[PDB]
Amino acid sequence: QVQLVQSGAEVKKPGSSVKVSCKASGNSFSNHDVHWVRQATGQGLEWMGWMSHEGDKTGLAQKFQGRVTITRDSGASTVYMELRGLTADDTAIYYCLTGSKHRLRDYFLYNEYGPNYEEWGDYLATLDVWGHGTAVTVSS
Amino acid sequence: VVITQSPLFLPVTPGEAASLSCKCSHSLQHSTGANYLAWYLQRPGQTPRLLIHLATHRASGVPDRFSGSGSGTDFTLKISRVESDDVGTYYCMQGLHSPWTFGQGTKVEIKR
Amino acid sequence: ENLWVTVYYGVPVWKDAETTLFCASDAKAYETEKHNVWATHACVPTDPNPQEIHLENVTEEFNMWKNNMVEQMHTDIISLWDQSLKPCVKLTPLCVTLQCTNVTNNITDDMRGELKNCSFNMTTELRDKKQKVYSLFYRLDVVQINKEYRLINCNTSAITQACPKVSFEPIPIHYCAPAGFAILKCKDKKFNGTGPCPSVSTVQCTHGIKPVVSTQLLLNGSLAEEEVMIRSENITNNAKNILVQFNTPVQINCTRPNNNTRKSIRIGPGQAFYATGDIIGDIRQAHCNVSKATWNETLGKVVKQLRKHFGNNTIIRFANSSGGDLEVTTHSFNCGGEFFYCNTSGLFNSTWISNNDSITLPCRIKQIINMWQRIGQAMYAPPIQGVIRCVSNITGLILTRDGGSTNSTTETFRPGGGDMRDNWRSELYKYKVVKIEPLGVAPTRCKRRVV
Amino acid sequence: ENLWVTVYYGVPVWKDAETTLFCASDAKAYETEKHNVWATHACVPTDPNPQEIHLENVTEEFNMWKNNMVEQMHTDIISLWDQSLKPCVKLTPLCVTLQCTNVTNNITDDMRGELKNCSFNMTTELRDKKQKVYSLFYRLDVVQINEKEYRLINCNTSAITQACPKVSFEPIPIHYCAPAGFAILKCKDKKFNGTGPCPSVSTVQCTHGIKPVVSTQLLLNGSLAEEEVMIRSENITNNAKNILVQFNTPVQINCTRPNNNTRKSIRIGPGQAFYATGDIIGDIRQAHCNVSKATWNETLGKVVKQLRKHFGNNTIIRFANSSGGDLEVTTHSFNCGGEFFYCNTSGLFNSTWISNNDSITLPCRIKQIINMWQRIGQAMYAPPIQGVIRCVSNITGLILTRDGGSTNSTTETFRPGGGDMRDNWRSELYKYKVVKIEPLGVAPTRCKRRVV
Amino acid sequence: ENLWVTVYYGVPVWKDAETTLFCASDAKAYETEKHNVWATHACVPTDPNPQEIHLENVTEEFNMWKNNMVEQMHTDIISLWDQSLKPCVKLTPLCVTLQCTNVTNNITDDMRGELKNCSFNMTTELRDKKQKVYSLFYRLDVVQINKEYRLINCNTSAITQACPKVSFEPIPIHYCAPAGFAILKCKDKKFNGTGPCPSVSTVQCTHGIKPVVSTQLLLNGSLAEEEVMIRSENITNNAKNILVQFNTPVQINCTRPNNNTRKSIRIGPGQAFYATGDIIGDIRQAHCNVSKATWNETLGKVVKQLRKHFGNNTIIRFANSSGGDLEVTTHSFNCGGEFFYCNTSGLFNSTWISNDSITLPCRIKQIINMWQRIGQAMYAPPIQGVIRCVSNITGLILTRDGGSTNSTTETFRPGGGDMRDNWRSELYKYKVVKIEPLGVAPTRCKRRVV
Amino acid sequence: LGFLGAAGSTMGAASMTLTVQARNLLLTVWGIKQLQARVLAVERYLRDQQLLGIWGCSGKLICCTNVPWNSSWSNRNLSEIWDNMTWLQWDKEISNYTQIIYGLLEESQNQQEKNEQDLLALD
Amino acid sequence: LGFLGAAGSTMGAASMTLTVQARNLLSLKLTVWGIKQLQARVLAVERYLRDQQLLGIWGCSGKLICCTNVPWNSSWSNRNLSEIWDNMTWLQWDKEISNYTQIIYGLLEESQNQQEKNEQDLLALD
Amino acid sequence: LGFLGAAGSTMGAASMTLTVQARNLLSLTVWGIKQLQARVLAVERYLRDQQLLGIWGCSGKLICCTNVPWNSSWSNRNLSEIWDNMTWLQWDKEISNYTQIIYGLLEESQNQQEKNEQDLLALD
Ligand SMILES: *[C@@H]1O[C@H](CO)[C@@H](O[C@@H]2O[C@H](CO)[C@@H](O)[C@H](O)[C@H]2NC(C)=O)[C@H](O)[C@H]1NC(C)=O
Ligand SMILES: *[C@@H]1O[C@H](CO)[C@@H](O)[C@H](O)[C@H]1NC(C)=O
Ligand SMILES: *[C@@H]1O[C@H](CO)[C@@H](O)[C@H](O)[C@H]1NC(C)=O
Ligand SMILES: *[C@@H]1O[C@H](CO)[C@@H](O)[C@H](O)[C@H]1NC(C)=O
Repeated sequence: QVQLVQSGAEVKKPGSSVKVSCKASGNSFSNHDVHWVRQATGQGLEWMGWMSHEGDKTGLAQKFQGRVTITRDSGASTVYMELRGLTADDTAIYYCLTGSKHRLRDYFLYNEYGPNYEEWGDYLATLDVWGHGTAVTVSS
Repeated sequence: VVITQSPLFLPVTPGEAASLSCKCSHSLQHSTGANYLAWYLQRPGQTPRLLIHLATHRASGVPDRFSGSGSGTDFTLKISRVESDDVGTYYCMQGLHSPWTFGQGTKVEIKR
Repeated sequence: ENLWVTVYYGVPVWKDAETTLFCASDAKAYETEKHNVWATHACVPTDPNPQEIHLENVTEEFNMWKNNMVEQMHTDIISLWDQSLKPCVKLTPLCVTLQCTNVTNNITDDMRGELKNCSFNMTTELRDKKQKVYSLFYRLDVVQINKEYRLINCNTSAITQACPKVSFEPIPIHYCAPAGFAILKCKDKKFNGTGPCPSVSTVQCTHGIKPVVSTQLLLNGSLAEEEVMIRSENITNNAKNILVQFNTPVQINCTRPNNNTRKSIRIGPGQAFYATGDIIGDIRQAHCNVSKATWNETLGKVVKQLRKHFGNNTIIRFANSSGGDLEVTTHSFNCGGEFFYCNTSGLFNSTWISNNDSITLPCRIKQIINMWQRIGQAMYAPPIQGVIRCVSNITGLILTRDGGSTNSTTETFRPGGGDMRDNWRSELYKYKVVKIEPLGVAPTRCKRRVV
Repeated sequence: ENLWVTVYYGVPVWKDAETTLFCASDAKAYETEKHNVWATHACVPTDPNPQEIHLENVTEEFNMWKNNMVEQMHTDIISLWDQSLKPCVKLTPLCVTLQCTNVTNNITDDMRGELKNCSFNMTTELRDKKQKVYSLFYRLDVVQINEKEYRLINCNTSAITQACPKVSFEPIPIHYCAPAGFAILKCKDKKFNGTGPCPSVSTVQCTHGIKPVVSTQLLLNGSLAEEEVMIRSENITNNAKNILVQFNTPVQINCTRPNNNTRKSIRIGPGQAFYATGDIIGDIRQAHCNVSKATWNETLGKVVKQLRKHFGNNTIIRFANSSGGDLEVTTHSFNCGGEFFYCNTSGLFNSTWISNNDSITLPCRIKQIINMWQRIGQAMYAPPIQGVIRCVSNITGLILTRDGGSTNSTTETFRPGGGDMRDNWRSELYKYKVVKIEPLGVAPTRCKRRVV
Repeated sequence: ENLWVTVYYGVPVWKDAETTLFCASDAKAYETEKHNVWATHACVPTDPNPQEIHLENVTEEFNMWKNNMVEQMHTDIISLWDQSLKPCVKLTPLCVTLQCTNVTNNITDDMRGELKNCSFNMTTELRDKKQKVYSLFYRLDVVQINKEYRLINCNTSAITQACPKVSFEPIPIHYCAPAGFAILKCKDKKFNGTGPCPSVSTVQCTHGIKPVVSTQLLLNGSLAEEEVMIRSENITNNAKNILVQFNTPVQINCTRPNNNTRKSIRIGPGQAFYATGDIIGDIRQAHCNVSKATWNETLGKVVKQLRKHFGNNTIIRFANSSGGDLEVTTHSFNCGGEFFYCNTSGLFNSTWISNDSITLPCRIKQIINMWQRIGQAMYAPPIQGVIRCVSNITGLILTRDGGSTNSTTETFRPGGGDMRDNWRSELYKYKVVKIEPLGVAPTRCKRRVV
Repeated sequence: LGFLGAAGSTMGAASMTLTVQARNLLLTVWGIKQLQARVLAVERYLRDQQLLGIWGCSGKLICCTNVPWNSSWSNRNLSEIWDNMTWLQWDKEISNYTQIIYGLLEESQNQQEKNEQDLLALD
Repeated sequence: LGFLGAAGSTMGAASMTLTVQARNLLSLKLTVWGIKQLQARVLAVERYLRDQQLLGIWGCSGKLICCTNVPWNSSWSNRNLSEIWDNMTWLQWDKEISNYTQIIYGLLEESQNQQEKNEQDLLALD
Repeated sequence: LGFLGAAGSTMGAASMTLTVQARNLLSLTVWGIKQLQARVLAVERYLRDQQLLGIWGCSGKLICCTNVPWNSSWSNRNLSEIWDNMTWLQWDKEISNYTQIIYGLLEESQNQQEKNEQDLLALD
């Protein structure tokens, strides 16, 4: 199994920015899709963000637009999340995990004298081994 | 697209077959006929685990007691001879249309 | 004393033969503007002075349906068509699907379902980007996929179109013989489909010819000299189409009441696409116009001529077309740069016996053209803005005689002859090409002088 | 005696030159059925009986390998092949990766590892729809992508097209005539060598029919040697030159495909129909060819007797297997039935000759995609043909290569080779040359022009 | 006693007409290599003795600005260029967007931002696979869509390049009149473009002429005989270009100071594509040097010739052009297989009143729309190494500004983007006629009565 | 005086229009056919001029050869031939013996008179 | 002598280089140069053929000089025969007689050729 | 009677088939291009021959005996032993090099001078 490392628990003031880290042994980020999932004690599960194993496609939950960003180091050995505009209600547990997807073509124009027009559709296959996670709490 | 799970929780008599239901607003069938649904059970105190993927076959290492069915919008997950190590929370995922979502969840618990 | 044969050169001789012909245009008057398909915008013009020379004391045998100038001109017209279409762009990509909804509001209650609003998710002129276009389509041009629809001709050869400045209207085209060949024509007022011509004449080159395309009624042809004329290879045989020509013009009017607009569409670099834009005003069906009393008198003369070769007491009937493909069911012409389809049964609903002032015809428009009987070619006409209005003459009819009609009574005819070779024979029925042998011999009192 | 040189016009004259050949066919007999590539859409019909004229007192040099009609008609047939394939359909979208498995059903043990069934991602006629297409393929046309998925051989190279199945590839006997002011000479020698004068000379205005047969080692259904087996080459000493052979008596060649092949039709785009091999009915049996053995050594005995004239009459003559190289000269090829065949002539020449029950078989290979000619800038795919094919064909010559390094004029061995079809056309047309006739002439005589 | 008109044959007659001429190259010198674009593979070799005779007491009227062989020639260059281009490959797949970066390798500060790293996903030998390969481009041939660029001419006619083995070097072309026609030339060295020529002579084939490709100054052809001379249809209308022909050459060097590297890619079967590779060494702007003394003294000669048709003691000025399309804006020419674009502004900063070298920058572009046509275009193949060019300047095409007052202070700017001037500057000696060998005249002929 | 005027006249009076008849003897698909037709006319005219030169009557519209012809081909007197029958109908009546006529004119007269001319030029 | 040597000569000296003038009276492969050469050869052969067929029509064929009998109207020119012959070149001579050419041709055929054909037909009537 | 039958005959015997040889002297596809080229080459060569005939005044005649004498250094055979036993192209290989001199002499020395004499005769 691939070992996953996340940053430690942090206490932060409301209305500020928070940075977190993640790491996978063997640089499995190249082969496994990056994801970032929050969960609060006593409530359901919500996915925040994801980054393809090639690092070519990213997406954010529409509730988190303008407050989060996607970053990784050279060689994608690590990944770093910046979280902005956090209040006391954003206090929850933040998880780093890998996953699997489907890269399949949707539409295509075969071109006789050039490359075909092509659009691809990324569809999740499964979510792979999770990290131990990180707990972030917001207080004065 | 919206998805529903039912029931929210259900008492269970050990050793008796039971079923769970997940519904969504649109058909899960792909233009190629593929279905994109995977059921996950989460033990309290640890992370969820895949039970059946894509509405056809159980995951590797899953005991035969699990069984899934349904097509299009409605789908069901039936477990035969439910026992004490089946108490937990069950989720149906979404894999056909972005964004990928999960059902509201069903809780299996031994009747008391 | 015994006669010897001597040599003559330059003597007149005509022989049956065949040779390729040339362009000859009306002084290239069209050169002031561009572009016409039939003249290539340029060929060799002609002087306005060809001199018809009557051939007194001369009779000549002619024959239609076997003279080949008609077929050579047919293949020349096909070559002109696909040559004028070769330099302009194709329309390969549009064989995509189509999501469609019916055209609503500001509509006539009778057009409901004729026009369809369909959209595309096609790419851009730039190969990595996708866009969305919409266009207006006739119902006849599209077929459902299984609402969604698909273009009717994408399971057959591809369709090509671009390049709209080119015109389709006719120009008078002449044909002058090659050196050593001449043209002969028959002078009589009335002439069968075959037989000797008591008085004949020869010309250097033919008069103006229109390559106009007609399906069921002859258009813009030269008028008959004295009376309605009937021709065919053999009247008895019922596999042969009958010829009809009119001594007096019958005028038709056709117009498209809808004010139409055209959009510019880009799919590939250096490739301009034009589709019909949103129609301004209320939708009204296009129609044509023909007088009532005139049509009565023409059909009366037609049945009177038909009485000649059949029993004078036979009952003549005309009727609704027999069905099949639209190219022979309906009447079609391209006037105004647009193809019109409509249904002459309203004009052939009649029956004659021994011894307000107009009629309307509901008429259709098709944007996809499988011209002639080819399966390997196709073309999509360019939408023309404004309202088109057509004036024209009708001079001939082409009919078929049904089977049965036992015991020599109750003869019926139905429209037919959907091969435009009949149109071109109905024009060229006057001209024949002959072979000149300047060589020859003859006896004489002359013997060659010694040394 | 003051003679004056005086003009004469119309005198026969021979002078070697080159002009463009004129096509010719006997009354366009090919029109009886359509369609043939070699007969093309049209050629000029000809009189069935051209007037042969044997010339008394006349001898003339005839030199092979210096002729230019040969390469002119070489260009003519390459152009005809290109023109025939021109209106047909390109096949590039067919060389995406292929998922294949070994065919083991109703197959003979020696036939394993030859027929393959593959599937791949190829779209439909419609723009946006894809279809799964499977067909039976041969290993000789497919290569592995990695060290499994597979790909055919020729998408390194120039694009691939399909032969239109509506026109046949069968050869047609072709006549040739000279342009105006020219004639074609026929050597009447029965034992004529390759170079030098021809003591009996005749002329024609048009030549006989020649089948445009394509073969690599064996002259197939051509002309016979009139008296005795014939050997020709530019220079016997130079081993780099090929060895022509012409047989006095022919023995037939029988070649069939015993397997009942089936065909399917696939759509690519608007007006694009593709043909591929379906499942085969019956036990898969390898293609073979049988020829009598007794006739075979009798003919080699004649060949060796002729050979010993040009060497020591007491050396040892042996034949062998092709030295190697590409398959087109390594094996024998022929088109019988409209499809190509690749047969092993290795055991054909297994014999040795010293001083002083009846038929043998040859296993054969089948190829669909063909690099026709030696060309590398074009490629084609042969359409599959259903049923069971059969070919009956004579043998009319051999084409040989002589080993180097021989010493003391003993122990000579030979091998087939030289896939240059120019050699085939030499071995066909080598009885004819093109010559220009000059009607002009000015010679002395006693005529003085009449005074003005 | 009365005369009788009688027919004569072989009569030399001249009369204005027009047909199509005969291609003629000097003894098929180009057959040694395959092959020049213009000479192709085949034409008639020239006569080794182009015999010339002076006409005995004959004068002829010549009308240049009315010749039609010039337009025939123009159409012929068009046909030859299209014929050369036709059996080559199409570059439509390159119209995909290119991402571009500003990379320099020891560049000069005046060269910054002209050469870009651009790359695209391209195609492979298989339609299934894609691969990213970079290339270097000039700033001229791209454009920002709104950095990422696209080829400047993808919103117009397609771009086509292949067949690098053709040679761009011009060769002189002779031209021979067909049977029954003749070519007439004027010997007078001071002759106008029009007007009668007192000293006329005839030739079978006009002298060889290079298809020189230039826009602002005439290059590397014939010289004026005894002084510089100037010609124009009418010295009044400003819409007409002003021809200038020099009697003494002006030597020119132009060079690109860097070797070039070329890499080849396979966009498809039989579709090998050549692109500009990385250039090593310091990046220096290409330019031209030319002696100053010859320039100003030849300009003095030109002013001396120009003052003839004005009332003298009139100020003469030349100046920087007014701008417009780049083809007429800059001096363009091809040498070493590469097209040039040069700013001749610094050559004319001087005025004229009564009574050792100069440098100038240039530019390089690879997508060229040939002549004024927009329906055709070509990509130039990179030429490996340092380009070294030597040439003579034999003339200049000029334009006169309108306005001013009192017929004084005349100003001039270069112009004339129509290469018809380039061809006529030498075609203006020659003219074609028809010969009718038949003729009649009175005489004492009475045919013997038989 | 127009072209083919003699068609209405007898074959006797057709002799006055021979020069008028001879006067008019002389990448787009239309251009292709134009080239083909022009050349075809050229080879036609050269064929006829070849035949005329072979008979030695070239350059003259009329030639008086010394060869008599079998009247079995047309047993009619020249008065009714010229004054009644058109030239076309004469050709129709004489259509089939043409090649025999060509052969006998080419051989029985021309080469023999050429050989005798050579013999006379010897003296 | 060189071609077109008679352009500088009078109508006197022009009569000796007529043969020199007449000497040059007529003299993938998809290249445009080859197409042009084919077209030019066709044009040249056509013009030549037209020339000699016209000469044959006039009946002075095979002659570089012919001696006809046609009359004419004296208003066409203005000089004596000797001054015509000596003081002028064929070029401006044609320029002088450049409008009467069609009338002259029409006369040359219709007034001489066909009438002498009629006369030789009358001769052949014997 | 067949084409080119005089090859097996001497010069004297070849004198009866001249017209037989002369009869067939001139009598989008690259194929059609080739026939166009063949036709134009044939006609241009035929017109070469005919313009030579016109220059020499021997046009329309198969034999044309001239007034041109020849220097005897070229051949060492006499008329009977030439004509009666030997072949036209053995003769032609003997003579094949002096053809340009025959061209120039037979043209200039006689044809133009004779034309001048015709003009002088017609002068009076
Ligand atoms: C648009 O008009 C078409 C007719 O032109 C309607 O097509 C009908 O569809 C129903 C349901 O499929 C069929 O049962 C009918 O037979 C169709 N009519 C015809 C004439 O084919 C279509 O329903 C209309 N759509 C809307 C939204 O009004
Ligand atoms: C052919 O030529 C070769 C070599 O010149 C000679 O050995 C041989 O005998 C010749 N054969 C004949 C039949 O002339
Ligand atoms: C064929 O060759 C000879 C016939 O002369 C015969 O002796 C020999 O055995 C045969 N070949 C073999 C391989 O047996
Ligand atoms: C060998 O003997 C044969 C007789 O069969 C003879 O023809 C040939 O010339 C001889 N060759 C040598 C080299 O002795």
